[PDB]
Amino acid sequence: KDYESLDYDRCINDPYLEVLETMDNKKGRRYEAVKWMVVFAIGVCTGLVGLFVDFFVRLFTQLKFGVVQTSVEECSQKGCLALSLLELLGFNLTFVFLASLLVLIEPVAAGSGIPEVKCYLNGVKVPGIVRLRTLLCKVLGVLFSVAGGLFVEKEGPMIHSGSVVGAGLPQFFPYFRSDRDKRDFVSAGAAAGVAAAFGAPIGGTLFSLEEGSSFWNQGLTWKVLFCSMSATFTLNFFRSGIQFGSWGSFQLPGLLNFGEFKCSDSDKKCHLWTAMDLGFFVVMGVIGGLLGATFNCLNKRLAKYRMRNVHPKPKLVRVLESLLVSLVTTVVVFVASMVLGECRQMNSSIKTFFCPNDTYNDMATLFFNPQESAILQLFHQDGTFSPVTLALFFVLYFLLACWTYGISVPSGLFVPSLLCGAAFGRLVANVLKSYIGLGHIYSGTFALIGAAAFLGGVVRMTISLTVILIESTNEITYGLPIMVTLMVAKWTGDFFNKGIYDIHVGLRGVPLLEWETEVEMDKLRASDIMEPNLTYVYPHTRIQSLVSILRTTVHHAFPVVTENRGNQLISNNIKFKKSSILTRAGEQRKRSQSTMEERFRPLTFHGLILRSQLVTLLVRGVCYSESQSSASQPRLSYAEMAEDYPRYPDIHDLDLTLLNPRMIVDVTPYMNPSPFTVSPNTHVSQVFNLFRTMGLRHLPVVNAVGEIVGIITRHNLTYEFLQARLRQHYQTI
Amino acid sequence: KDYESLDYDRCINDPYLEVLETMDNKKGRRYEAVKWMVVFAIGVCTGLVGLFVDFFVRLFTQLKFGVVQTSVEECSQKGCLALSLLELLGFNLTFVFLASLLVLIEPVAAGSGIPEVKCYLNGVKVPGIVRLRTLLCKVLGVLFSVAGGLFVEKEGPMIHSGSVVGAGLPQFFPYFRSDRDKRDFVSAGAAAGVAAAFGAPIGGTLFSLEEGSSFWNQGLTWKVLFCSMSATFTLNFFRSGIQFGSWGSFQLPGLLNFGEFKCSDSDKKCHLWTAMDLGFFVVMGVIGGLLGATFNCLNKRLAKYRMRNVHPKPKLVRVLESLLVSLVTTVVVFVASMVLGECRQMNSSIKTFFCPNDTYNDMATLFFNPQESAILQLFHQDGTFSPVTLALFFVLYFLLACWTYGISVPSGLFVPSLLCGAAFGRLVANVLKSYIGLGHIYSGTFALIGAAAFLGGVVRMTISLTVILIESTNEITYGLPIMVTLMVAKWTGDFFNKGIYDIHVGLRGVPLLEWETEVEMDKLRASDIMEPNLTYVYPHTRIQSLVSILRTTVHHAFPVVTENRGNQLISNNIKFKKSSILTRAGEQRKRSQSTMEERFRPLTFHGLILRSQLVTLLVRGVCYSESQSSASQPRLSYAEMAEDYPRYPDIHDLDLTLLNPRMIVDVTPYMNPSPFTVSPNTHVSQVFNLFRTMGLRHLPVVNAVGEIVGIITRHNLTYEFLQARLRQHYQTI
Ligand SMILES: Nc1ncnc2c1ncn2[C@@H]1O[C@H](COP(=O)(O)OP(=O)(O)OP(=O)(O)O)[C@@H](O)[C@H]1O
Ligand SMILES: Nc1ncnc2c1ncn2[C@@H]1O[C@H](COP(=O)(O)OP(=O)(O)OP(=O)(O)O)[C@@H](O)[C@H]1O
Ligand SMILES: [Cl-]
Ligand SMILES: [Cl-]
Ligand SMILES: [Cl-]
Ligand SMILES: [Cl-]
Ligand SMILES: [Mg+2]
Ligand SMILES: [Mg+2]
Repeated sequence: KDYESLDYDRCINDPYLEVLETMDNKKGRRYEAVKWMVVFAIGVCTGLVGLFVDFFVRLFTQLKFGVVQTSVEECSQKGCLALSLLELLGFNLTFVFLASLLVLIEPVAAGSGIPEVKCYLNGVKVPGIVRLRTLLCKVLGVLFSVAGGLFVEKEGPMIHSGSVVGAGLPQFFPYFRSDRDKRDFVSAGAAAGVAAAFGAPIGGTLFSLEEGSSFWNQGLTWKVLFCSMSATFTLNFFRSGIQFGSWGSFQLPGLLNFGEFKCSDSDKKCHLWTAMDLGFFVVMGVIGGLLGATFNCLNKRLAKYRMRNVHPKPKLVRVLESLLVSLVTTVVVFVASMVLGECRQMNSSIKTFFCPNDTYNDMATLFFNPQESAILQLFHQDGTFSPVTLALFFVLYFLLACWTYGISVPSGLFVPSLLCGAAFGRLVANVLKSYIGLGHIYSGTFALIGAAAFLGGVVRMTISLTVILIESTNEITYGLPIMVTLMVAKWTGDFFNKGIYDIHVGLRGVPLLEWETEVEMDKLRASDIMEPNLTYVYPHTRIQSLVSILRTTVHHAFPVVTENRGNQLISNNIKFKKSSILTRAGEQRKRSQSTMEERFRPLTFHGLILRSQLVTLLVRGVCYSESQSSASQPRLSYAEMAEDYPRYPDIHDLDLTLLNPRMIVDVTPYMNPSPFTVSPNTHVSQVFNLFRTMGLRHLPVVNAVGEIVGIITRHNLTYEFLQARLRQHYQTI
Repeated sequence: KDYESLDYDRCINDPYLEVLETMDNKKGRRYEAVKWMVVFAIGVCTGLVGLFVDFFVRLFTQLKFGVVQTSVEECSQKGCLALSLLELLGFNLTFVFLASLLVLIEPVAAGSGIPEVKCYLNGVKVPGIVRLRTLLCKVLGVLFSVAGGLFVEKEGPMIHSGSVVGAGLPQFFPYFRSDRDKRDFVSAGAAAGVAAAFGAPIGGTLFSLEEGSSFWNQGLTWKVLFCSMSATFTLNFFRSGIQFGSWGSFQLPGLLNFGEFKCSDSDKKCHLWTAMDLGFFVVMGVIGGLLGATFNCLNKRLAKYRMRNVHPKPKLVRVLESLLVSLVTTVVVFVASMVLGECRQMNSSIKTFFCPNDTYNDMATLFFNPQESAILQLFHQDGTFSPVTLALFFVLYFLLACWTYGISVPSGLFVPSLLCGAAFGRLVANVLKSYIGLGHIYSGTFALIGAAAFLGGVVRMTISLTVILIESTNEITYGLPIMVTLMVAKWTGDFFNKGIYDIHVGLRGVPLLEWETEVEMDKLRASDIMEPNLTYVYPHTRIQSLVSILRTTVHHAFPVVTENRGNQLISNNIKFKKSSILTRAGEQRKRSQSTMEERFRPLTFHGLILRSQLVTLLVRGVCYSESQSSASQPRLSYAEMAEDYPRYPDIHDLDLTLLNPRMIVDVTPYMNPSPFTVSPNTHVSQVFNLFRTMGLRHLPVVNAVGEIVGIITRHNLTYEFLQARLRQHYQTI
């Protein structure tokens, strides 16, 4: 596949300089105030999207579980026990069918949105991730998927749903059109989505700080923190005013909350955790890492099977697959609820199914409750679940969650991984207490650590995940046990495979820049990875050359260079080359006054010109005849160049009949005169640091005599390319 | 004053390349494991330093208040009430005298350490901030200053005390000698100090992320977070095992904890805060900003008075000043305790002085308790303090804290600013309740917001302060009220002046690089700020030229250049210039094979050589005679060059008699061949961004023909220089 990076790096040219001269400090303050308003609006809209999802998910789940429960009672008294299953199947197969049609409409909405937000914040531009139809096909697709009982989550796709809003809202005010601002706003939207999904605004801010790992922008972080705070306190304001009666109160954080981690007042010896518990937490982490590695291995194999045996099929398939998994999931839940469910002697939350009077089914209250409610029941209830029920539930949920992720419907992954771990932690707590007396500590701490050591095993996130979990638990004393079970569960799994998001990004072939380069690649140099063969643009070039290079080549940036070694064209190029060069003595006096040889030729580097800018110049009548001076020019302003920003014209789309060939066009005023440059002797570590942190695109390599010697893009710094070049370097020596 | 920046930027030269070739992946993993161990040790040692301070501060305070309290009782029954004052004066004047002698020993330990940590993390190297004697003169100076009742704090100097440990411990293992690692370790130590002082490891991590605003280091942040977690959970483990009996439990976080913010179970209408409270919080923020601005104005005037009327005096003064302020702040406390104190009918915390039976003195229990205890009493305890007592206490504490900061003793500023705000918040809560009924909300929320809106007024920190306060309160629902009163209390104060740390850094004249440049300076270019006159080093230069440039000039880096336009020296320079250049066709074929004018001259840029490297080469016999080939050379290895890292020899210290002049020395193998470079057309925004984030030093400016036209350092990007050059630019046009 072919992917195109973002134009994050600022291009300062003559129209931008005119706008700069016009602007003053008061206009800057007004623009910054408008930016604050837009950030607040993005946060509020993400909170509202989360509210819309949450309200209707439960409005449908309650209806579906209130139509079957009476059917369960009557068909159980009659002994038929078949009408309820049929009604549940009808509900699930209708909801999943509606959720899969909405993904046939927009295929990018499939799965968790996080793999497509790790890429946009990296600057890769997955072709359809920030348009409104994707938001409609994901928000409406989730509430028909999780309401159909597919063992999926809602807080996963919330990051993508917030990212879409952050991309859309700032665009209406031409000052917000550039990608330099769009990437900042999508980072703010992702932070807001994380905050609204987990109730951890600091966690969302740190999630946005990496995955977009650029220079520390103090002021952008202070805005993406306010966006997350506004997102998590707008969802809270409405969700604590609809469920309860009090409106002004803020009684419950975002969609996934853990609860209150306090021990009973009766036991003074009881503590949340003690120094002895840390040894148990280290083993829980290394077991969770192995379980997450098994999960990732199985899901990677399943995805490899699907990408070759299901995707290359008519659109009728990828709907039958989702219906099949929904039918299997419903039948397994219902059968494991009537049978293998332990009726225990005894609330609105608790569910009584297939059990006698004054008795409840632990498996039924596990499965028929919403996943967020089941997490609370596994955190803060003791003695409700027997160890056999917990083991069977863990096995079934683990297998079905592994088999479900990858199908067309907009699935999530945080909750189904945060809920198997809760079962594992509760099970190990139950077996520990019976085996040897450990009643001096809270029992829900083991469930929390089991959930954390499974998230760390599956998604393998750090910093962001640690802060998200700590802020979700609302207990700072869990700072150390969580972190030391997130850095072990990762270190255990890294031996086997990468995180699931990395797995599902690598299957598509998306070119990503890793967190940092290795030392062996630091042994490599910039000359080895660069591209010597160049497609260049002369200043004062002709229209024929421009259309030829635009049609022939797919590159999006061309260096503007002059030969180091038509008559009007040559004269203008020589004049520009002479005028541009600024000698040291000239600067001091200004201050005081106050074949293959032909193909590869010495070319003095002058700037970079984008394909978009060249096409914009071609569409307009920006050209001067050789007879007249180069001073004559339509001289497009900055607004005129930015009018057509979101979608630029394709060169094949232009008629090209009106354009007179052999007419000179001046690209000097519109090029980027001084982009970042690296010497051929710079090592790959410095090049990678510049490319990643500056967010730049098309880094040129220029030698010590000012001659451009190569070009470098994202495809040159990708991991497999560096591995191949390092292997070739070892082979040469 | 003259300050020298850090050598943060990596220098990759031939000895480094040899070490790189020797090293493999297993050695890299072992080195990373050792780095993890060193980070853990830094965290543990910072926690132990905090424990040492905390234990002895209370051990001295309890003795000092147990010697007077009895004496107060008997001298009050007799009516003398004079012996207790003499005992208190003796204790205070002895402790302050001992605290001021330890600062006469090490003058840098004076005041809060934060202004000296904002500079080192900026890369300015205040001359004595990371040596062991400073740690001894600050840790031991604090426990004799706060124990003497000077209205100072302990949590301020803890950041500097952790920074010193982080600077000292990694140096014993030559791999940790470079400043590239020292700055990382001092950032980790500062994060650990913040965590141990406030119990907010995430707050310390974010405090270290800025003030060192560089490229996003994923892996370094994950280490400075673990360092802070280890620091705050080692202090906790000992402080909850010494005060209590249980050792394994973690019952109390670092030195300054707020408590538990829960409302009484009796009132259901009661909440921590509600939506209508936000209007009151906004006004509390704008009042706290004005109070902080008044504090800053008064303290700046006092400091400007002291720096010209007290500092240029014999060392006998600056001790009499501290004794005078201690004598005043003892008499004021004692008099405001017997008089102006309301004896109210009624615990170990509560303090009774100058009151009849079954009564307590509210002012006396405010003053005679430790500041951390007074904060708790002002937060979670209602009805104890009358509004008159609170107003008088706020006025007295505000004035004496403003007058105390700046004297020689190691004062702090967080607690004395976090404690006036608590009094203001409690006062406004008491006034509001009597004025109109607002019993539907918690009363300690107003105290918390008043403290936050005074910290925001005084120190004017963001992001870091917000997270520190949120994690200290142990309540995530306080995220929004706190943030919206830190962004207002700052926005109100910015109209008047800057924070205490900015003021007290600017008074010394330390060159700092701001968070970002303004748009008006973005109008400016790199040619305007650069330095055209250059002191350069030829490759294969003679000893005489090197000693001349080293003695004549104070610059610490010299460009290695060759003239663009002895016979052996000229021949070697020409050969090097010819061999170094790599043309584009050469790269392709290698892949396929597999007066004023004399002073300012065209010079092709080849690299940068540090003064330290030149002095190291001069000290050894690194030189070859013109008769013999340049290939002959002692060829110092990496370890030999790094043997003398912390303190480099001064050129005047060398005898220079042994060194034979007119012997050629080749500096090519040891220079930095490919540093970061900027074109003269680059604007000041990009130049500042590169300089600040890459942490680099001596950025060279090279034109389009490879000729170096200028040099840029920290002094060129400082705010005053940019303002002057922008004013000149406006004058020219
Ligand atoms: N103007 C250019 N002239 C020659 N080679 C180029 C040019 N631009 C990029 N390359 C090289 O071509 C290869 C990939 O080119 P590609 O068509 O993917 O670039 P692009 O579409 O402009 O970039 P991106 O995918 O990052 O948006 C890389 O090796 C890159 O260094
Ligand atoms: N090698 C050099 N040749 C000429 N000018 C220089 C050189 N190095 C620095 N300068 C300029 O001299 C001025 C200040 O020089 P200074 O003596 O403070 O530098 P330094 O001590 O090497 O740097 P630093 O203070 O950042 O450690 C600045 O304008 C800077 O651009
Ligand atoms: Cl989720
Ligand atoms: Cl997910
Ligand atoms: Cl402090
Ligand atoms: Cl301080
Ligand atoms: Mg492309
Ligand atoms: Mg200097």
